Amino acid sequence: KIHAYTEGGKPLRTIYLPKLLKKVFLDVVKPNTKKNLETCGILCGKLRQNAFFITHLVIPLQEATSDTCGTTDEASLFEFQDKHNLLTLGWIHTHPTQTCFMSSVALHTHCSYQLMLPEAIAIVMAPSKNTSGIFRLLDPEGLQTIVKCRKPGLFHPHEGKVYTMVAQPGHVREINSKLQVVDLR
Ligand SMILES: [Zn+2]
Repeated sequence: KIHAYTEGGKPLRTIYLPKLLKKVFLDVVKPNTKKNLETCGILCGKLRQNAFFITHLVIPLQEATSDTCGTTDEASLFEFQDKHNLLTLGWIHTHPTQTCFMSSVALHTHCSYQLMLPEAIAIVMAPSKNTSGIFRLLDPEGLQTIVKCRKPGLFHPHEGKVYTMVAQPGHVREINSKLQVVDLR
């Protein structure tokens, strides 16, 4: 039915995302959005038959401003995932006031995830704008740009096109399946 490919011609296995996830993530983190604070989550799941299914939304121990968010204890994130045999399939964070786009920070974070898993996706929610997006870096050219990048500075620019929206429903298909939310905060 569906074969998705990167810019470099490598095949991408399908990721099945619960349609409820986006909505549910906004629900659980709504208090921070109120206080104009970003929140991040991890999309976790399993590989069955050359396709990935997102089964858990994990909210890690974190810190945030209206501009940023970041994990503060990846050790217990690891232990949880290791204990329950859960793959890191991507991640999600909010833009309480902003438009829907991948920031410099997000691109640097996601680059590493996508190198470790070419299908890895970054979801960004913009509640205030009532828009959301599912993104990934161009592969190989965007990954290359961010890998070589050594600019200090949280909101610095990059030159050239670096990321793109994931094509749905080819790479990511939103379905009608279960979801556990694990809040580690
Ligand atoms: Zn950079």
